[PDB]
Parts: sequence; C-alpha cells; structure tokens
Amino acid sequence: AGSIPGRRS
Amino acid sequence: AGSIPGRRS
Amino acid sequence: AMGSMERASLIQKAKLAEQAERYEDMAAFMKGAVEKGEELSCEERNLLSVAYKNVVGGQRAAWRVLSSIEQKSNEEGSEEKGPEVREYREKVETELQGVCDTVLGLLDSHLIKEAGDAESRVFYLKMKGDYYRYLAEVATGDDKKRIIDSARSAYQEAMDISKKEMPPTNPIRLGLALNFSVFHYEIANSPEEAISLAKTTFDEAMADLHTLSEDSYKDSTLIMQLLRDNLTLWT
Amino acid sequence: AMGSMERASLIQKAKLAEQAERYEDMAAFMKGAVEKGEELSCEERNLLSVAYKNVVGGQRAAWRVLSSIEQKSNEEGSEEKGPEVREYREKVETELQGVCDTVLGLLDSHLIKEAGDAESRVFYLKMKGDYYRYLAEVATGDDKKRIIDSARSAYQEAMDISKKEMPPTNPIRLGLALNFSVFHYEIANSPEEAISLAKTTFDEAMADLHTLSEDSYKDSTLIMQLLRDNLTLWT
Ligand SMILES: *Cc1ccc(S(=O)(=O)N2CCOCC2)cc1
Ligand SMILES: *Cc1ccc(S(=O)(=O)N2CCOCC2)cc1
Ligand SMILES: [Ca+2]
Ligand SMILES: [Ca+2]
Ligand SMILES: [Ca+2]
Ligand SMILES: [Ca+2]
Ligand SMILES: [Cl-]
Ligand SMILES: [Cl-]
Ligand SMILES: [Mg+2]
Ligand SMILES: [Mg+2]
Repeated sequence: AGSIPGRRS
Repeated sequence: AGSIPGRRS
Repeated sequence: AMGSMERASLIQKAKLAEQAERYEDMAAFMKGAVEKGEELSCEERNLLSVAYKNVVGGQRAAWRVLSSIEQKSNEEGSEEKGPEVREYREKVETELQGVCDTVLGLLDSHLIKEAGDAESRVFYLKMKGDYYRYLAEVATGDDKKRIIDSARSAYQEAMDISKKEMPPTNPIRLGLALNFSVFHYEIANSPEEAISLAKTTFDEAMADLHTLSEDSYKDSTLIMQLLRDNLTLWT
Repeated sequence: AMGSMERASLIQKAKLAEQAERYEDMAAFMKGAVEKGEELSCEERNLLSVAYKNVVGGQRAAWRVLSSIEQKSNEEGSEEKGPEVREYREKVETELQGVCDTVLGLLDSHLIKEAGDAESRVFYLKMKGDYYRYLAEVATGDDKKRIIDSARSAYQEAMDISKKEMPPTNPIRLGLALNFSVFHYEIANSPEEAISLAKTTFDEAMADLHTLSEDSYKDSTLIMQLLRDNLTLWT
C-alpha cells in the first residue's frame, strides 16, 4: 500500500 | 570514466 | 537552529540541497527557516515536507530491514546471534522517533496555530497525521494506542476542513485522503474503512475533473492513480 | 571511536548497516573496529572500503552538482545570486575532505605499517591512492600538486607490489590498475598513460584467465569489462 511518495518538490 | 564501483560487499 | 543565517539563504540552500540529494541538510535548512517564526509559503511548505519525508523515508526503510532480520533471529531453529540486531534496530528506531518528534515540534511550535488558510492548515495537519503514523509503525508499548489516536485525530481534522474548504480534486485534499486510507489499512486494522475512503475519494474527484485546466487535471489524475493502485492491491 | 563496543559486535553491526543501506553508520562501525588495533581480515577490509566508498561517493556526487551550479552562476549574463551557492559547495567540500582525512588517518595509524602480506598492503595502498584522488578532485590551491603526487605515490607503490606478488588476474591488482588509469586520465592529465595502462592490464589478464576456476574467472572478467568500458570511452 502506497502513501504519497512526497520526496520530490 | 569509471573507477571500481566498490559500493557493495 | 541556524540562527545566524538569513531566512532567504536557508530557503535557497534547501533548494540546492534537494538538487544535490542532501536531504538531511535540506531538513536542517528548512528547520532553521521555520524557526525564524514567519509563516511558510506554499512552495516553502513543500520544501519542508519533501526534506523530512526523504529523511524519515530512509530511516523507515532501514528500520524495516533490521526488524525483519530481528524477527527471523527470534524464530524456531534460529542460532542465537547476541544482542546486536536488537541493539542496532533500537538505535535506528530511536533516531527515527527523534526526527518525527522534531517535525511534530515544528508543527506544534508554531506552524499549525498560525495557519489560518485552509491550504496551509490542512497541509500541516496532514503532516501531523503522517509523522504520528510513522511513530505508530514502530510503537509497541503502553502508548501505541495513544499514538494511533493522535494520528487519527490529526487526519480527521484535516479531512473535515478539506471537505468544507477545498474542491474534491485539490491535490492536498487527495493526498490527505490517500494517506488517511493508508493509515486505516496499515495502522488502524480497518481495511474496509480504507477501501471505502479511497473509493469515495476517487469517484468524487473523477466527477470534478471537468472543471480543471490541463495542468490541474494532470496534478489531480496523478494522485487519483495512486488511490486506484491501492484499491487494486486491497481488493 | 566506539570504544565500549566489542570488535566482533562492531563488525556484525557494520554488516547489518550495509544491509540497511546505512553507510554512515557502517563507516563509523568499521572505524571503531580499525581503532581496536588488530589487523583486518580480507572480509573486514572489504567492509571498511565499501562503507567509506559509499559515504564519499554521495559527497562527491553532491559536490559535483553544486560545483556545476556554481560554475553556471559565474558565467556571462548570469544574475548575481549571492554567496549561498559557493558557501554550500564549500560546506559539502569541507565535509568530503574530512571523510578523506579520516580514512587516510586510519591507513596511516596504523593499517598500512602493520600490513605485511601483499594482499593487505596493496589493498590499503590502493585505498590511500583513492582518497588522495578524491582530495585532488576538489583541490584548487597551493597543494593540488602535492595531493596529486601523494595519490600517484600510493598507487605506484601498490602497483610495484602487485606486479611482483599477485597474478595478473587478481581482482585487487585489476581494480588497482583500473583506478590508477582513472587517476591518469581524470587527475594527472595523462590520457595516453591511462589508455596504455588499461590496455596492458586487460591483455595480461586475458592471457592468465586459463589458470582460473569458474568462480575466479567470473571475478576477474567482471573487472576486465570495466577496463574495456573505459578504453571504449577513451578511444
Ligand atoms: C501530501 C501531498 C499531497 C500532494 C502532493 S503534490 O501533488 O505532489 N503537490 C502538492 C502541491 O504542490 C506541489 C506538490 C504532495 C504531498
Ligand atoms: C579496489 C577493488 C578491487 C576489486 C574489488 S571486487 O572484485 O569487487 N572484490 C575484491 C575482493 O573480494 C571482494 C570484493 C573491489 C575493490
Ligand atoms: Ca533577516
Ligand atoms: Ca496566519
Ligand atoms: Ca574485546
Ligand atoms: Ca602484519
Ligand atoms: Cl547500535
Ligand atoms: Cl552552508
Ligand atoms: Mg476553497
Ligand atoms: Mg602471490
């Protein structure tokens, strides 16, 4: 299950 | 130009 | 932190650190920017979030590797290896908890209380839910339940505001629902709540896509695909 | 460093850190193991080398990103951005130099002087050449020439020993020649020396492959391919 990757602006 | 990667034992 | 550096210089260096993939530096720069005491712009909030998500993302990945090795060592027929695996898992776990506490401290002092607009308040409350969720992933003692309820409460307040104040296609509203659904499935042992939330979020966004420009359509459909990917895995 | 932890526990945790991709931890554990004062086994030398190569590898990649941004800022028609890019490049550069100094300090106190076997002595001297080469990559002042000669001298002593004491297919002998050829091409402005070294190394290894087992053949041909890849790029 994937959350928001959120690792690139 | 590549040196030895050398980043995995 | 970084008290002698100008706010604008901290922001500029956070962007440079992101380009250099130096996420610990990026987080320290953005922590310094927050501690200047001024509210954060939309772009600045994203930099703060990206920085700490990368830092804790690496810690969580390491913790999972070590927890898996530790669990195998405690099975039947396993040769006693000593305290080292547990000790090192505990070290990584303590470092991860420290980063989560640092982010939660920034939100509590004083990002959330000064966030009056829906876009900023929902963003910070989603962060609060996320970092309590990361604490919940490693919690095993007398406060696992309280940590879970802290995550749930933050996510719930963000959801209530986002439903009242944002369109169903808003990327922050969509990412909040995505992560809250992951919370339900992975943390709260409520897979049916997770599936229902993801489905309703996807369907209500789909019905609102007609209002969007080409660029906004791209932003919203990207996150809708993540909701669909989870539903495919969960059903 | 890590004075209260057992040598065997440091080694065990270095292996766990590698599995968790926690290379800073891995390097600190192996630094502690070295400072116990006992010589290192073949496997332990590899752990030390892998740990620091990953740490300095990330620093070098970041330094190159920032140096490129800095060079673009100092071109014609570029808008003045302030001291931030230079300051942050300098910060990363200083951290990188500190790691190289740390490794060189471990080799000097006292890994190299206690290394009597060809396999250990060549391994450490190759490391010494490598970390002076990394210092040379960022050097611009009064000691760039001295740093380059320190790298050359370490590589040359390792080459002399490896030619006398190891077969032409030995993976450490091959990796040493590979990296020395990179030194010639990238640092010493001697591309013809780099090409000649890579060619002679490849041809003499090829002629020795018939002596090897299936597993040793795989080890040697893997590094021979790296020599060929460079020759393809250089010619
Ligand atoms: C939590 C979350 C939700 C959405 C996004 S994003 O779509 O990638 N985007 C939102 C605002 O502008 C830039 C990032 C990230 C995180
Ligand atoms: C510098 C160098 C040379 C060779 C190697 S390796 O072939 O990957 N191998 C050598 C000894 O045993 C394990 C690693 C690494 C670095
Ligand atoms: Ca100021
Ligand atoms: Ca406000
Ligand atoms: Ca002991
Ligand atoms: Ca000896
Ligand atoms: Cl530990
Ligand atoms: Cl800086
Ligand atoms: Mg609105
Ligand atoms: Mg021999």
